[PDB]
Amino acid sequence: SDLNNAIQGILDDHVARGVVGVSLALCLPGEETSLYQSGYADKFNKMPMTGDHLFRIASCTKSFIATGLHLLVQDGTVDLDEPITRWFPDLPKAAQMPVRILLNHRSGLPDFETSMPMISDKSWTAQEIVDFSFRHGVQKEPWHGMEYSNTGYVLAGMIIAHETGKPYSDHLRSRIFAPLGMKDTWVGTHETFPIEREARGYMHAAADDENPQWDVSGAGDPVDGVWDSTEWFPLSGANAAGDMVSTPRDIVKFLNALFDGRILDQKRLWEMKDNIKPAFFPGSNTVANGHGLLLMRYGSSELKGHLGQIPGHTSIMGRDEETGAALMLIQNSGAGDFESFYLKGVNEPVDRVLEAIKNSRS
Ligand SMILES: N[C@@H](Cc1ccccc1)C(=O)O
Ligand SMILES: [Ba+2]
Ligand SMILES: [Ba+2]
Ligand SMILES: [Ba+2]
Ligand SMILES: [Ba+2]
Repeated sequence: SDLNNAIQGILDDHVARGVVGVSLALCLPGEETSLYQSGYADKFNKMPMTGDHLFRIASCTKSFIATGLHLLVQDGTVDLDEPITRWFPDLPKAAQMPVRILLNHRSGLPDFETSMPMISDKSWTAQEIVDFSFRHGVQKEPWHGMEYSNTGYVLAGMIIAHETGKPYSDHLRSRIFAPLGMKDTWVGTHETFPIEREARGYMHAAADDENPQWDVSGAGDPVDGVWDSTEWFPLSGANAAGDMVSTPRDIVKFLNALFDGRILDQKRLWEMKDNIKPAFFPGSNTVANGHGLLLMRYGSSELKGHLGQIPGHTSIMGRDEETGAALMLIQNSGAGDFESFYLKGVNEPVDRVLEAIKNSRS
């Protein structure tokens, strides 16, 4: 179709801007999921990007962790409004933190990401990350305002572990991946995924990478303007805040089932996508968030989903609630600065795709 050529062109043009490669899973109303790729999964071996290449989806992990927690609220063992002192009695301010505050980025919890070395071989535990956050981060008052929190989801992950007697991956696998037949999806803290299948991730030496968000000391020298950042950071360091590996195809399966009421009951789905307040994420299109989903605005269209940034893999997932269109776009190019083209520019082909869908629909 014409939409097919228009979408493929949008991807080609984005790769031609300097992006190494891009993989898209798009699902439209009345149609099967269609996959598109452009550019490379491996820059130096010139291996074409396929719809089978795996990516680190970074904080899109957070939508699955929120889902995991909402499922436990349904099981009846967790209450969104109960104080987390039940699980973390000695966590400062825990009494002023209901369970939901872990999911909505208004907890005021000290964060770890800006302090955590991206280049290491260090294995992390959940508690260790929490300790590291209170050591190096700044705590604000619960409900102070919106400030993106990774710590919140590490704590959510620990509630899941406590309430299920097992790693959070087992709960996510048994309750989300298996039922949906998501065969190309792993939780990197607790599970081994096959690296040979993973698209390589590239960090760009770029002029607009002025204020890097990560400690990337020890990168060594760039080859051909890039670093192969794929195995820089051990996923245990992101834990429940961003440790998942998946394909666009697998992600779009999840989005469809979530929004089609096939995972969470109506009330918990509503908590996730509809019980919203204003939200900000630097460089992004984010305008609001619920309890596990960001609302991201693209002109006259909006995605309910998430963004992901982990060295070299830059992802956008979401459902457009108006048209029923679901998507996951992941490029294997990135940088450190939130406002760098290689990070914030991922929003450009997403914007263009949504206006191409909209144009074929008029
Ligand atoms: N902050 C990243 C996820 C992440 C958390 C912690 C460490 C590394 C990566 C994101 O929003 O996608
Ligand atoms: Ba600087
Ligand atoms: Ba390493
Ligand atoms: Ba509109
Ligand atoms: Ba038209």
